[PDB]
Amino acid sequence: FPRVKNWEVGSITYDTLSAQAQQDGPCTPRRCLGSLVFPAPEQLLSQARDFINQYYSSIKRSGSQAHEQRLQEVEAEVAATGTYQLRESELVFGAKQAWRNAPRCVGRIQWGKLQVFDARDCRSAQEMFTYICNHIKYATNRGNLRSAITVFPQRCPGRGDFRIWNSQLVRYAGYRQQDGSVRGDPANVEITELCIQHGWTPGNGRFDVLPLLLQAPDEPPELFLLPPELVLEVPLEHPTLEWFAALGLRWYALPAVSNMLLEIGGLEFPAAPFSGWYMSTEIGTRNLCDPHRYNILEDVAVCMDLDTRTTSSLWKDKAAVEINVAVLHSYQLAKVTIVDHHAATASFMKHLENEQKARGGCPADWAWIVPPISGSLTPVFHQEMVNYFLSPAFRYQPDPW
Amino acid sequence: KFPRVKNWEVGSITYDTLSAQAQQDGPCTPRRCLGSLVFPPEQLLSQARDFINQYYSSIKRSGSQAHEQRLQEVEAEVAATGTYQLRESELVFGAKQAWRNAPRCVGRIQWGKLQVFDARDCRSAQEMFTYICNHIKYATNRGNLRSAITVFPQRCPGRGDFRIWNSQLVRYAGYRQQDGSVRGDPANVEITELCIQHGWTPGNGRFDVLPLLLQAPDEPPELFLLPPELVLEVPLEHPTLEWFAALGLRWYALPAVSNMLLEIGGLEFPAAPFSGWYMSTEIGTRNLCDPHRYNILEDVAVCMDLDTRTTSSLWKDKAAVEINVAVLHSYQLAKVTIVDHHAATASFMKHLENEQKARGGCPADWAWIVPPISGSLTPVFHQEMVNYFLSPAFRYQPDPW
Ligand code: HEM
Ligand code: HEM
Ligand SMILES: Cc1cc(N)nc(CCc2cc(CCN3CCN(C)CC3)cc(F)c2F)c1
Ligand SMILES: Cc1cc(N)nc(CCc2cc(CCN3CCN(C)CC3)cc(F)c2F)c1
Ligand SMILES: C[C@H](O)[C@H](O)[C@H]1CNc2nc(N)[nH]c(=O)c2N1
Ligand SMILES: C[C@H](O)[C@H](O)[C@H]1CNc2nc(N)[nH]c(=O)c2N1
Ligand SMILES: [Cl-]
Ligand SMILES: [Cl-]
Ligand SMILES: [Gd]
Ligand SMILES: [Gd]
Ligand SMILES: [Gd]
Ligand SMILES: [Zn+2]
Repeated sequence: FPRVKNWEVGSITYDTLSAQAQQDGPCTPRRCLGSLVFPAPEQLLSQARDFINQYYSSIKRSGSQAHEQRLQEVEAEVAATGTYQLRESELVFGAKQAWRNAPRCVGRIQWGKLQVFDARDCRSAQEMFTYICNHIKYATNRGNLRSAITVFPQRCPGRGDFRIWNSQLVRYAGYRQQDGSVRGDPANVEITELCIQHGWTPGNGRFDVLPLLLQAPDEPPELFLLPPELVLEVPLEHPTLEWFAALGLRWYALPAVSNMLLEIGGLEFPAAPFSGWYMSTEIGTRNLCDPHRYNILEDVAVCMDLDTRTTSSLWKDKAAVEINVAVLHSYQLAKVTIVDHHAATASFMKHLENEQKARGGCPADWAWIVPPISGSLTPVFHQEMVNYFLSPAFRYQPDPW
Repeated sequence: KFPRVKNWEVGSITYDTLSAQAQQDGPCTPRRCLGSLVFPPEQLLSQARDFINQYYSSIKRSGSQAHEQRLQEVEAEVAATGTYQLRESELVFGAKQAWRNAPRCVGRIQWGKLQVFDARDCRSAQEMFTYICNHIKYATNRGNLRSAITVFPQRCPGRGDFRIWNSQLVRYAGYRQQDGSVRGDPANVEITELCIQHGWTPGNGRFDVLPLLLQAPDEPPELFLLPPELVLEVPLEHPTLEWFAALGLRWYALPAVSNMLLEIGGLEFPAAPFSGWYMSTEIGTRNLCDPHRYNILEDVAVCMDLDTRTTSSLWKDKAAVEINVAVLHSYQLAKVTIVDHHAATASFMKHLENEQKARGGCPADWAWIVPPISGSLTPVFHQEMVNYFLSPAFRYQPDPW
């Protein structure tokens, strides 16, 4: 059992939950690959069996009538159909567990508070679209954001997958330019080109909300424009730098990841978008300051009259902090839920403590948990962490194109 | 079997073929990543052989007369004595390689430029102190710092170790109070109480340079007052925050680590202090702003009239950046070599590309390479890295008590 130390406080725990880590990560005793971004009925049975065990442990019914009955039910379903179906309460529990198990999520103190929309009866991309609109509407909640997941039909033999081709429900277009540059968000050039290829009439702004490309089983993806009133946005301004507003910067309220695969008991839901609310660094540091994203850092620094010709002025660090301030101020001014990196890491520390008492540990990816600015100012920097894969889980999956 | 390594900023891909040589198993398994953890007879011949091979291949003299002949000499030396002595050029080579192989060192672009003082003819702490003093003065060089290592005699059975008890050659004292809390550096309370135990009279200050505890083999440690004119310190002032000087903050010029064991070709050097120059975040972010270190962050923010009542003002971030500005400014004004985290990480990327061409990869500990402020503002943040143990190496070792 790995000993885990907190270096700010000196406290020591042992991550006993790691001994249950099912699927294998990328590291070996020879070499650590922790920094990498991307790391048969009987086996379906044993995964299902383990998850059912988890579920019945959660409802304090381990080794009971209902429990063995369910185990029995699932085996007979797998023998008769090659798969099985989650009860609604198992689906809700499985989606919360997937979030709880997600090692790169710093927002996991909230894991128990997740609204699960069961769209497993979804019949078409049109119906998929309506479920998504209602997810966006519920989660956004006029800026008082609520965490939600909508679970579309599971992967099953004989039919294709439901897929949302967009990486998030709300994403800004990235248009390749006349001089090789990108207008808008360079992370989204690929999905943008797919949208245009699929009949979308592009804009040419920097913050053009993308249409959804929604794929029903064994179907070409179908284009759907999001009702503009469903997409809550936040114009960005800085509390004391009034020129900042003339940047014309915006971000959207709702972070809704739509390209990940939800795995529960060996069942796979390739389409199960989930949303919570932003941590400000995601927007202010990564989305706005990454050189390969909007890349506003130097322009903000020039505007702040910082000395950008020497690194030792820390012009980057100063301009980045003010961009993060602008994000936090703007979302608070718009009354859109947002959490700064200090509050978020502070709640994650309570999560680790809750999880140590609850499960004997907590799978966490230090490199993703530590925020991208002010790392060692947050308490997670000084927390050793054990990274491992537990199921139920959100998994990456290939792009359907 | 050759890890794909991606840079997520430019999109470039390398394969770390050097990882295949990893000797000492690290702490990670396919089951769980422990990458964020701080602290994870004739077998001497197999390491010696490989090291002698490294030396001669590095000088294009593999499979040659001197190579074959040196192989016999070490073979014969171990045969008669059970160990061997490094040739001067080999010791130089091994020290440079151990630095080059240090995965947590961001300044390895400098690995080729290292002054190696050979102290293998040493005995008694008085000789150690002279060697240490020659090192400090050469390394300090009136602020024009020069990388240097002093290699005291190797370990051999029966004979007690040469050990410097201090973690660094320059450390500030840490004093408990009528309330248990620490005056000075809480990182050195242990060695502060040990020096005090060995007949040192404590000061009253927050920046008392500790005395050295030098351990001759099988002899008890011996206190030594460092000559005050040999300990170059930098008073901390801020370029535009006039009141910063009045905080009385100081840091010393020379980061000289004196607790790590140098391993070269199977030989172990428990006393081998190495020094270079500071990266500004080491002082300004970790030493001054860690909560378990000088913990000055709030004091500076109060002086800046920042809103410490809400985390989302990012007062912590703003205060930290100005402390880092004051470190860089103060060292540059004192004309003491220092490097900001942008310059250091940029050079490290250059180092990675060099090592890719030279050796097919580079052991790098992502969590230690990425600086503790403005992580994603540096290129190393977006660079995937592979971490593994190569020899020769700097290794941690137990405290000699
Ligand atoms: C409610 C507030 C939430 C906060 C503050 C939050 C915070 C974060 C942050 C900052 C990341 C880093 C991702 C990146 O840098 O791209 C992340 C990742 C992640 N979050 Fe959370 N999140 C929240 C809600 C949720 C919800 C509701 C779910 C699932 C139901 C979830 C599941 C995940 C997963 C799977 C990742 C992994 C990212 C990846 O591997 O690409 N999060 N979260
Ligand atoms: C010349 C300028 C140098 C710079 C700018 C530099 C920078 C750094 C930094 C920032 C760290 C992080 C460690 C921490 O935060 O505690 C580090 C670690 C390290 N450095 Fe360098 N360093 C330099 C010279 C050297 C030299 C000359 C050697 C050996 C001959 C060396 C060997 C190491 C080792 C072994 C570590 C690992 C520290 C540990 O594991 O605790 N460095 N360096
Ligand atoms: C629900 C939620 C809350 C919140 N606060 N933020 C987010 C966005 C972060 C996020 C991003 C992703 C995409 C990951 N990238 C990695 C780099 N690769 C090149 C492209 C894909 C997946 C998430 F699962 C995820 F959560 C989501
Ligand atoms: C040569 C050089 C250049 C430079 N820029 N910085 C340094 C200091 C970094 C450094 C720090 C350490 C100690 C790290 N932890 C160990 C546990 N302890 C409780 C807290 C501090 C060991 C090094 F071997 C080492 F190198 C050295
Ligand atoms: C190479 C490195 O793994 C990559 O830049 C990671 C580092 N940590 C991260 N952490 C978060 N939260 N999000 C990210 O996208 C990344 N990117
Ligand atoms: C727990 C975590 O690994 C620990 O705080 C590490 C993180 N990264 C670090 N990086 C450097 N350069 N120095 C450190 O002391 C640490 N501490
Ligand atoms: Cl995002
Ligand atoms: Cl230090
Ligand atoms: Gd203003
Ligand atoms: Gd402009
Ligand atoms: Gd004042
Ligand atoms: Zn690992």
